[PDB]
Amino acid sequence: AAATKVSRKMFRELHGVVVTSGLIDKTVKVRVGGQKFNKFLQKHFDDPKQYLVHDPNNSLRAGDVVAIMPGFITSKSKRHVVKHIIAPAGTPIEERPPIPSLDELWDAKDAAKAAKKERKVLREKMQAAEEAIELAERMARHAVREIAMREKIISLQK
Amino acid sequence: TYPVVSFNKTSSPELKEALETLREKVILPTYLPPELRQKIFNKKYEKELAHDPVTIQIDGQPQRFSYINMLTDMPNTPKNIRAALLSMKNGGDFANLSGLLEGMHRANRKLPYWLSAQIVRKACKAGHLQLILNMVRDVKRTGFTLERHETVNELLFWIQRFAWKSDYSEPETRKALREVQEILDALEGDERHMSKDRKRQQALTRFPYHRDPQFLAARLNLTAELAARRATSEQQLNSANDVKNLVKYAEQLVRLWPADKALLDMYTDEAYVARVDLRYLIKPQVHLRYASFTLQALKNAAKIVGQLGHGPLAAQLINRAAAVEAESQLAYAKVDDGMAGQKIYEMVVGGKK
Amino acid sequence: SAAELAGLPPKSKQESWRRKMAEARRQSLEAGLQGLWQRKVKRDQKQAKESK
Amino acid sequence: VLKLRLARFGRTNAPFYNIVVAHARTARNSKPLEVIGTYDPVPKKDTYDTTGKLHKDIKLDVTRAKYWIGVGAQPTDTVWRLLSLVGILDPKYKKPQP
Amino acid sequence: LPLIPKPTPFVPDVPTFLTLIGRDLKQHADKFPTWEALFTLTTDQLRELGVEPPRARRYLLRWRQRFREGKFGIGGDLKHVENGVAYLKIHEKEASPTRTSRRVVNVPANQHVEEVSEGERVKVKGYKVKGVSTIVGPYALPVQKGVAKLAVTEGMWEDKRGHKVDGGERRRAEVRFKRGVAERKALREKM
RNA sequence: GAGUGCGUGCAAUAAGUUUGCUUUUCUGUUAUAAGUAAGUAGACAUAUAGGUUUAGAUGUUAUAAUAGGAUCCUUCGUAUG
RNA sequence: GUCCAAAUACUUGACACAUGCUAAUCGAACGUUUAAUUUUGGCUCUUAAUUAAAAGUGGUGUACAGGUGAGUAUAAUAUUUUUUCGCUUAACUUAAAGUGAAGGCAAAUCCUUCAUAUUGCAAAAGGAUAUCUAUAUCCGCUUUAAGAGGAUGAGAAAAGUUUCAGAGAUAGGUAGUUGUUAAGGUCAUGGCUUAACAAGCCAAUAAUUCUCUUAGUCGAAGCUGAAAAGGCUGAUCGACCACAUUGGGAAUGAAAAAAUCC
Ligand SMILES: [K+]
Ligand SMILES: [Mg+2]
Ligand SMILES: [Mg+2]
Ligand SMILES: [Mg+2]
Ligand SMILES: [Mg+2]
Ligand SMILES: [Mg+2]
Ligand SMILES: [Mg+2]
Ligand SMILES: [Mg+2]
Ligand SMILES: [Mg+2]
Ligand SMILES: [Mg+2]
Ligand SMILES: [Mg+2]
Ligand SMILES: [Mg+2]
Ligand SMILES: [Mg+2]
Ligand SMILES: [Mg+2]
Repeated sequence: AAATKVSRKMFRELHGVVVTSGLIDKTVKVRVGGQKFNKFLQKHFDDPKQYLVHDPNNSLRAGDVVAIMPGFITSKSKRHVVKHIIAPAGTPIEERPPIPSLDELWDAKDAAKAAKKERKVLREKMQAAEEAIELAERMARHAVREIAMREKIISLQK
Repeated sequence: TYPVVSFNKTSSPELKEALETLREKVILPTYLPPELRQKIFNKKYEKELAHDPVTIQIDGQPQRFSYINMLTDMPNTPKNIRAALLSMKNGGDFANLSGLLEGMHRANRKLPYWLSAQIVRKACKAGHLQLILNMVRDVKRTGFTLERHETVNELLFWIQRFAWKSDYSEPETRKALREVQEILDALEGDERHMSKDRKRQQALTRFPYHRDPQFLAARLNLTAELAARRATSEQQLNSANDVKNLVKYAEQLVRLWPADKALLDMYTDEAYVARVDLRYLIKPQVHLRYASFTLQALKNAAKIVGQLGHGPLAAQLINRAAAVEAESQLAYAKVDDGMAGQKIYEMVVGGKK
Repeated sequence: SAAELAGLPPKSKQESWRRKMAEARRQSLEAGLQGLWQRKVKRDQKQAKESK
Repeated sequence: VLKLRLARFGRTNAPFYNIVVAHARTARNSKPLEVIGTYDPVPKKDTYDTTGKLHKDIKLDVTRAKYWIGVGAQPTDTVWRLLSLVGILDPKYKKPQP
Repeated sequence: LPLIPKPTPFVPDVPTFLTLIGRDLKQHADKFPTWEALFTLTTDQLRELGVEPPRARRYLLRWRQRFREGKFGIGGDLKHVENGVAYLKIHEKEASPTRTSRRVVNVPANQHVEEVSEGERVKVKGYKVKGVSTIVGPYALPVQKGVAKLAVTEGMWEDKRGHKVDGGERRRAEVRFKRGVAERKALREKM
């Protein structure tokens, strides 16, 4: 009810080639294919694009064919995630750390986000109790004077 | 709009001392704008004011305003008014109350609720009734509202006494009856005399001031003193006309005034408890003061109304008089010898003189 | 209005006018929404029918 | 403030109006949000009719005008008079009977 | 079709009507030979007589249609009028043993309020009692304590047309400045 | 040689303006102090009277802390050279 | 060169302008003054009012309408399609609750502040008209919950779209800039923000930056061709942008969207 769950929606799968790796942690540059239509010449032109794909366990080396998927937002300039390795490069797939399934990556977000809300509801309550105590403490010093001053008058009417 | 308050007539030197103190520290500063008025009462601007004190174009001559310690330099307004009030034994002296109460009204000084009744007593016993009615008429400036129930009972008392002093002469009685109606019309119509305190006193008495039997009885007194003289065509028309008002008012007072109920029982029993409203009546010295004219009115009123052939009213009015006279006689046996109440009642009802 | 759901008469001349105008806007919105809803349904059916 | 008003069109001495739903503080003939209908003030006469009667042609989308009236649209004095005849609103003015 | 309303005591004739509505319409008081000609003539007929500009003709037709509907101006519901002068008086009552209801009624100048019957005293609309013996209301000059009169004045019922102080909101600073310049020059010349 | 509604650097600069080891001041609570001014609460007494007296619970005044908004200086800054 | 109707009419010097006019309105917000009228008081002066005019304080509107094309060279936090959304104290519809107490100016529905409004922070304004032998209405004000509208948040995700004036030179640009871990923030996403590490990200054929010249942009809007993602224009019509002598600026307000203001 109070926890927001990720979309967990599947998108298209693209086949590309890892152009760079080992430069930044958990990130690789993959080159995918495309085709842009020119309306003036009535001709299709190859429009390849290079994105920053999210590599969770750093299991990709520059030169291997991989399958990526969009819609997995991880950073400002990253919106793709690795699905699996088509053809490895250098070493077999069995000699690299496994690629987590999208379920494992999505569950990490839900768990990580859910725990974040747990801290807010806790810090919020502490801030309210830490403030209500200081507010009720003023009533003590304010009510003791009134009761001490209001009882002085009542006692003088008996 | 109005001219600045000023005092230029003082017989005794003590009187001037009390007025000049308030005028230069409680009334004159009010004529300054809200900006400058906050500088006089500031310690941060004390050094500056000493060099270039504030000035105002009053009557051409530039006034002056230096630093004034709000806690020490400021005078006691109640005491100063009392001192100034007691030091008033001349016509020109009492003429300063119009300016004094005006400045106090500008300074938003909440004066004692009983102050209005005190000014009316001392000022009227010296022959300055007009100076009072002038303030009551000029309430938009002097702030002399008829808030207290006593102030209305104290003022109407003197109005009747001034006429009674000269054996109810027609020239003055005609003028005295105008002043009474001038008040009853002001309490109802004029809204300056309506305040929170008056709303509480009216709720306890269940009668508005303009319909209170204690006050209406004053209008019935002077009226009964007009038909008694005559009852020359121009003058004969007024006499015959006054006979209609008598039966009109006499028939209105009997309706409001319950049956066999004296002065201390007219209002609810919860009004005589609080001292801030309707408690002076308890003291016999004050009861006989306001129970003399109201009593003599019913007697003289029941008489005339009886000659015209009004049986019911004759028995009705005599019922109240008998109830007030009995209660009045009781208070006459407890008042201390020498008090004002014992003297007034002894001279009005007793007729010793 | 609470004064209308209790079956009370209008307070003054203006109260009656507001009661009538409010109803005119109440009935107009019902006939407008339902009327415009049938247009869409009748329009979507035609497209799907012809597109099929 | 949504208003149902008439946008005047036509030529000189030939007025033709356009019932529209536009914002109050906008040009009279600016492109509105919608066009509910049209209005011709000059009354016409049936072609093969010699009785002498006259009528006025008015195209109006009642279903669309009702919704806008139900959400707070304020029709002008003239459009209000037309909607009264249709029966959507009550007459704002009436001929004194006395 | 063109119904004509009966003349009321406050507006007996045409010269009185055209005077109340002001706007300098009392010029054409002679064009209308009778009271029945005012409410009968049409727009085109009033244009031939000389009722102009169009603002005056359209304004007169408005107060004309406003008179048929009994939508009189101020002091139109009066009944006891004498030579264009009415008299208001206060009628006191007893709504309760502690209250008093005062109503500004219209009765003859000589007769007294209480002497008049219930049906003869008429409460004029737009006039109330502020206090106990004061009559408040437009064009109510005081005659005595609790008595006021209504004199038929020009523009009594007119709808005042707006005016510009010194050229309105746009051309205001320009007007004042020039006027000031002329005054200073004259004072310098005088000295 | 003459001119220049252009770009730009430096100096200068009105309105306006970042910042605060700038200078004044107002407001807000918080904690105190006073009760001589204003008040607001009582306690006694007097009588053509309405006086004496204590009190801070709202509130007024003062100090301190603290938050915020206005002013002065500062920085930037048209014209101008 | 006879007549009538409709529609167009400074395309150039955004050159300078005599005169009259284009934004005012509410007295049922408010008192101030001057006139008579009627009341006081004291013997013309001096109170308290009523009435009518004449200048003002306030509220709303001048943020709409209308005019012009000087400047302006564009890919942008621009734009459609589907999924998911967020904000909105003025005005417009529907309803509920509350509309009390002081001070400042001559007075106020103007300023300042208080009490009350789930728990705690947080509001308001009064004016006017009837009835009877005080009560009940009317027009407003404050708050809250919705509809509508909106010029709204950088909304976001996926897949697309955008003929970017002409000529010349320029190979680096980017520093929260790119990513990781942790935390905060957000309906949500995003260095959006912060701390500590890593040296990355974009581009190489001009990304980026610069000078010159020219121009308001667009539409079957006008003209034209048989036709082309046709060509040209960018008057009248509609949408958008900019400006109001030139240059430099801020505040008010729900929102600058002014022929305002400095
Ligand atoms: K031009
Ligand atoms: Mg190919
Ligand atoms: Mg420099
Ligand atoms: Mg400098
Ligand atoms: Mg003291
Ligand atoms: Mg320095
Ligand atoms: Mg320069
Ligand atoms: Mg505009
Ligand atoms: Mg154009
Ligand atoms: Mg109130
Ligand atoms: Mg798709
Ligand atoms: Mg950034
Ligand atoms: Mg140009
Ligand atoms: Mg241009």
